[PDB]
Amino acid sequence: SDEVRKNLMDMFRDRQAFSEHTWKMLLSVCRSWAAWCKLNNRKWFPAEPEDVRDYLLYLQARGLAVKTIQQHLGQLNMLHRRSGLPRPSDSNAVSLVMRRIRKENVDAGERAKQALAFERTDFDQVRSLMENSDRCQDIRNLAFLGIAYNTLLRIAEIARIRVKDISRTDGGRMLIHIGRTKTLVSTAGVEKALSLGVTKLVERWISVSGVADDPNNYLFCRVRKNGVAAPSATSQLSTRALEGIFEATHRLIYGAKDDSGQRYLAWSGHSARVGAARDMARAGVSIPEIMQAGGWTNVNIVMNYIRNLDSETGAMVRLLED
Amino acid sequence: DEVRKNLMDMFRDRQAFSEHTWKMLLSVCRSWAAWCKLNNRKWFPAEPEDVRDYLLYLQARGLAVKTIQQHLGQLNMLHRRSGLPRPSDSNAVSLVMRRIRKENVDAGERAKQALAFERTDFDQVRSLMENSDRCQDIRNLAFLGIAYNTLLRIAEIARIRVKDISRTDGGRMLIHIGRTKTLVSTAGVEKALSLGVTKLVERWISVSGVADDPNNYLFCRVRKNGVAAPSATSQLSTRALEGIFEATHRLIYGAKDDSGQRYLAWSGHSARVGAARDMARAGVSIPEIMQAGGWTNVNIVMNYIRNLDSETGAMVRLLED
Amino acid sequence: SDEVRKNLMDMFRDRQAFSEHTWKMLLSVCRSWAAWCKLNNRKWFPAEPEDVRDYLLYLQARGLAVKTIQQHLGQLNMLHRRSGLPRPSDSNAVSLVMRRIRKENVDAGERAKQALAFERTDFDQVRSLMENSDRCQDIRNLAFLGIAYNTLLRIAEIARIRVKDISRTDGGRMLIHIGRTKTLVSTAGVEKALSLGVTKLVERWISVSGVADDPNNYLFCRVRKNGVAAPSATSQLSTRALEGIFEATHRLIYGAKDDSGQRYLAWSGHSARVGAARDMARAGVSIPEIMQAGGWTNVNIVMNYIRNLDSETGAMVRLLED
Amino acid sequence: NLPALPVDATSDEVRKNLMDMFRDRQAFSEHTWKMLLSVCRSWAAWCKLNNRKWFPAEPEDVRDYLLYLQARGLAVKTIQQHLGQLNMLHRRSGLPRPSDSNAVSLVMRRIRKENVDAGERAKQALAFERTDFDQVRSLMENSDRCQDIRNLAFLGIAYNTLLRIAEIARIRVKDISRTDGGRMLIHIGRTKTLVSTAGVEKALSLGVTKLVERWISVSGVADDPNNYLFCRVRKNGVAAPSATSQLSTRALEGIFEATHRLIYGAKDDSGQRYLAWSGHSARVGAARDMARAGVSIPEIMQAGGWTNVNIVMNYIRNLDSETGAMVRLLED
DNA sequence: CGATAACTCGTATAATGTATGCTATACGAAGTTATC
DNA sequence: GGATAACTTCGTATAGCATACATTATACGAAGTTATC
DNA sequence: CGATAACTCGTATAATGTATGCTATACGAAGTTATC
DNA sequence: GGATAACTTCGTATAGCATACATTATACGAAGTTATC
Ligand SMILES: [Mg+2]
Ligand SMILES: [Mg+2]
Ligand SMILES: [Mg+2]
Ligand SMILES: [Mg+2]
Ligand SMILES: [Mg+2]
Ligand SMILES: [Mg+2]
Ligand SMILES: [Mg+2]
Ligand SMILES: [Mg+2]
Ligand SMILES: [Mg+2]
Ligand SMILES: [Mg+2]
Repeated sequence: SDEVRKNLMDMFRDRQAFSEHTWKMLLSVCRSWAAWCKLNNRKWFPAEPEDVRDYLLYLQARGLAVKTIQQHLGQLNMLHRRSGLPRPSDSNAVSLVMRRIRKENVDAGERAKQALAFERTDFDQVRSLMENSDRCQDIRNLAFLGIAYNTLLRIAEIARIRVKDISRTDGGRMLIHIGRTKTLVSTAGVEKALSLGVTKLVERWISVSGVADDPNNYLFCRVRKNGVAAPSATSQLSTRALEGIFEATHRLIYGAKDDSGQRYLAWSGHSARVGAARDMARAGVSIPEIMQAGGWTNVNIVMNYIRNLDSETGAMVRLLED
Repeated sequence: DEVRKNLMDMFRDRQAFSEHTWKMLLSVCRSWAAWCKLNNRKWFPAEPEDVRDYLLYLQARGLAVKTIQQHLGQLNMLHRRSGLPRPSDSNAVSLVMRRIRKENVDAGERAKQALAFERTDFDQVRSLMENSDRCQDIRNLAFLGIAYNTLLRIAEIARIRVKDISRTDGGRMLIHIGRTKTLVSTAGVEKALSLGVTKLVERWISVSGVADDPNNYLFCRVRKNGVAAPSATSQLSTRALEGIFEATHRLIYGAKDDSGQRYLAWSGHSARVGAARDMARAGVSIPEIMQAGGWTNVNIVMNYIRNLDSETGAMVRLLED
Repeated sequence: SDEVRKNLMDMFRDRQAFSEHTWKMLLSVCRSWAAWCKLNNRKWFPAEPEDVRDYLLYLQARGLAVKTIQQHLGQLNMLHRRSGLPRPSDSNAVSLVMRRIRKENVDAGERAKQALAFERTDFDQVRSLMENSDRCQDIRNLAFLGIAYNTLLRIAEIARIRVKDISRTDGGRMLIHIGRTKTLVSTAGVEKALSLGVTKLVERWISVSGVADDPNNYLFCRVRKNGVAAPSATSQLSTRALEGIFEATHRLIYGAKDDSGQRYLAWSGHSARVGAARDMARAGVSIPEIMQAGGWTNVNIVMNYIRNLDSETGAMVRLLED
Repeated sequence: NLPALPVDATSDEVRKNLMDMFRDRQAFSEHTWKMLLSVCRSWAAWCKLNNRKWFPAEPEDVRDYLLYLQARGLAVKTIQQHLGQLNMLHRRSGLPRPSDSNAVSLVMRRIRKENVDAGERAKQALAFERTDFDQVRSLMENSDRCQDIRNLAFLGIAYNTLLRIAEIARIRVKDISRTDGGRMLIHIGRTKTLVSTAGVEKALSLGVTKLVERWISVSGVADDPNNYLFCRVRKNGVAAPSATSQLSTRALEGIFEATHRLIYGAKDDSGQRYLAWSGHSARVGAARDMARAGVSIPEIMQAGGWTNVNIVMNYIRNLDSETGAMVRLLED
């Protein structure tokens, strides 16, 4: 059809209207669906429902996570909708099998994992331990963790902070201005405030690394073995290096991790969000305020991040033990 | 013609639904089918005109709006999953429900909820079974414990097993919980019993002797004599656990009125509620109260305490100073 | 057309789906329309753009209110849309004229009126004025007012209150349960609790009136010229009668109403709400709490109900004068 | 008026609608018309320079133009304004609007993103808080100058009543009255909104009253109850009352600009917007003072006649009053 | 018995929520006009 | 006649506010309607 | 010249709201089955 | 033998929970890259 190839060209042309992380996965799912269809004698586009259902079952068999499957089906549906054609998920066949694959895998014992918390207590421990060091790297990584736990900002967002995005409240408390977050991309954005002590942690890093030289320099950068920061304004610290700062800081207090081959054996990127999420909940912060804090709107993930007390525990325990 | 194929693909994957869902699906189709072939109308595919009628009837029977929505809603899942236009899509039908709902809301059709099995009630019932030795008595009280101390759903208790209860450094029982029918559980995974409650549970573990085997389901059956008959292939029905509640209430306030009202004596959620309410009187943050019982729809929790004095509103405050 | 006649009929068939007041109007409007149409040689259905424009323009000449004119144009719309036909507001000619009539009228002065406030100050008076009187109606009325101010409930809603709808807090206050309002119409409803002082006033009228002998009795009933309630379960006190209670308690304190024809010349159905909002506003109650107080979900209207303190006024003046 | 609906291009019922639109021009604020005509003018000129039919706008053409407004370095809110007027002009004349098409909808999206990442952000009025009024008032309260007396009065009323400038230029003598307390009370009639969420009446402090009063004594505006409160003052220091011509909002913005230059001196050099007070500073400022003073949002919002808290929240976002829960914990 | 207190009709008009389309402001520069 | 203070008008770049939409309620003078007086 | 600290890339999977479509409880009552 | 105690299995009436949708982001082990030591 003419309309289809035109609708597609429209998209690929203005592909930058999408997250660079959406294109990465679109191509990914496609090249995988590309295979199976060739190695199974199938027309890969437009997708025929019975084949998509077969492809979804193949994925289940491969031992992939419920959510990983939801995405493969997910992108296939996009490529189609954005085309003009109907989605594979518009056919009972495809639709149902998905739910099925979901229902099955849950009972089978599969559940959605989640980052390991880095709570107040941890931040409190990693501070007194590296608080004195004079190493640049050490000075930096502390301010990073400081902001990560104090703002619940995602690593992607921290990595994008520019020195010119920093100002201060009348009281001497720093204020980082965040532009585009995961679920908001506008000219207004929001202002995230740091605690009176973290702002110190950051100040010490701002100076010891001379990034304040050009206000276009990104707050966080690299520090080579000689212990010298490489402030930049075109190259931001990669989110991998930031996920690094956690895994390291964790090793620093618990050494080499398990041999399991499982995720979240050590603090990762999302660790401070869920951590502070808990700490707040535990201190009795209200729903609307725990919201404001994380940039959330609903209450789910928050609830997903809880399981608070185990040993003595509280809530009911504390209550029954009148 | 092609609905034949669709229903195939439909049944070809029936696990795409909970047994409980499938049941009502059938159950409703039956009611539909009947009324249809008595007023003489093709039952499937159903013309929006007949459904309009059908629904109007469920109303005459006196069914609750929630129930009627369940019926109409059930017809839909049948059509959508058969490649047909769902009746909820036609002007006729969607105009009746709006008529019925309002019509019924004005008549006073009011939705109700479980009876609050609160704290003062876990005590009374407690002391009056705290000094008894009937194994069956022990069990029941050792369930009216867990339930209140975990805000666990009944079906969730039925599936707990002696491969789970673990100990605490301080002497508390933790209860791992797996195979939860929830992908993204915004609820717990490890609830811990209190001293008192742990106590009562321990006692039951021995007298019922379920420890013998791990895969053994904690709570089980007890015949008319007083012998716990553990198993690991069948669990103490929810209907049964429901009763443990039912009975315990009878033993204190007597029997139910003859007026067929619902929720006239503790039920499964009777623990949840009271549980919630008590925390609320204690000052537990709404979020804390929600992870205690594993909620996410805070309006629900806001319903189980809607009538405490702590949540009476701001105008009351102003009128008292 | 034919398909139209059907739709029209299905719409009248289940006309119970829409509120009574919606119908009383559709008619009141088609009447006034057709009337104008007959005399001005124009059709009446479908309504023609220019016809509807000259019509809306006519209603403006008669000197009707902007909000009034939007109601005719409005009902007129519901008719056509509801019967599968395009809306006269879907044509540039109509939608532009309606916009115009608003500005032209707003510029000339005409603004919307609003209920006259019946604030806390007034309540305390009305009470310390009838607080004693052992008179039946004098009892009832000071009760209705107590509830009116305390719950901000509209009146039509206070009407439908059945005795089997009252309950209590383990602390002593009443919990009137409301099932259907203006914004919502459900089986879950909400609960409005009264103060100890008002819960008391209500109690006194419950006993002295006799409505209590049957639960399905409407909390408020009439009081015949002698001084005896008329408890029912099939007859609500008319809303008009309730506006009246207000109308008179005002006459009781400020005498005759200055014959001027103007509206809101003395308390009425809403006097209590705007009042309650205002009193809360002055006390510093939060937005989310003023909302719950009146079953509102937007700070608007509450804002409209405010133009607070007169004369000395304050806020920005209290600030400057320190 | 409009650029040139083509003898050929323009045709049939779009000439009908376009006709029906100017018929009820009163349906739009004069300001809206100024922006509609400005965008057309601007698009029409981009079209001639690049050889494109300016109406009806083909999508691929609206897209080249949007990417063009981006490169010119225009702000996203401006680019959407342009897109919006082009969309009105079309729909409000019976044709399919751009952005109602796939191409224009994706560029707009791509442009908004690419832009939010260049680090573009909305700006906002430089605050004129209480301490600035105190400083400005302690320097101009000693002048017998007729212009200096007028301005100190305008600032006082602007900071105290939080009225927009357009509104202040409308206040006419007959609107001022005296409150029992010996202070004034200005009434603001004829708004624009059917429902004015601000306040019919605004009261001034005693201090601000002495300021406004002293301007009335020297300007002789009371000579007629229909004169506007504020007016010109020529080269020679003589006020010039009138009841037919108010001050331009342009000059009221000129009072804020000047008063800021008197205290901090000559402006800057960058083309930076908001380097000195403007006609919206007294509001932003007064809002902040109020917040710092522990006033409730509803009471603040009413003070300034606001209805979407998102704004007053945007004005008091950098206060310590609004720092958040995570800080409170870390600091206990 | 008739006069009264105390309560159905019809037209006019407010209320209810909010994304965004309309409506302000910002500000350099050009054009006016009464005064130095 | 010039130059100039102090505006007014303009036009284009942006910030900010309030309305269309689909009903659902109230406001209020008049009639009409019953039990008491 | 290496060795080493400190930092693209591809597949796999979590995160974002929430209205309403599933899911699970209620409960009378009819089948079960080892005890009394 | 017959009569239960204490449960199951059932079907229909109601309550309450969690997911589909369309992207957008993080996890992390491996391979590649660059100043320093
Ligand atoms: Mg999907
Ligand atoms: Mg303008
Ligand atoms: Mg300042
Ligand atoms: Mg000027
Ligand atoms: Mg000046
Ligand atoms: Mg300054
Ligand atoms: Mg609405
Ligand atoms: Mg000049
Ligand atoms: Mg994959
Ligand atoms: Mg979403």
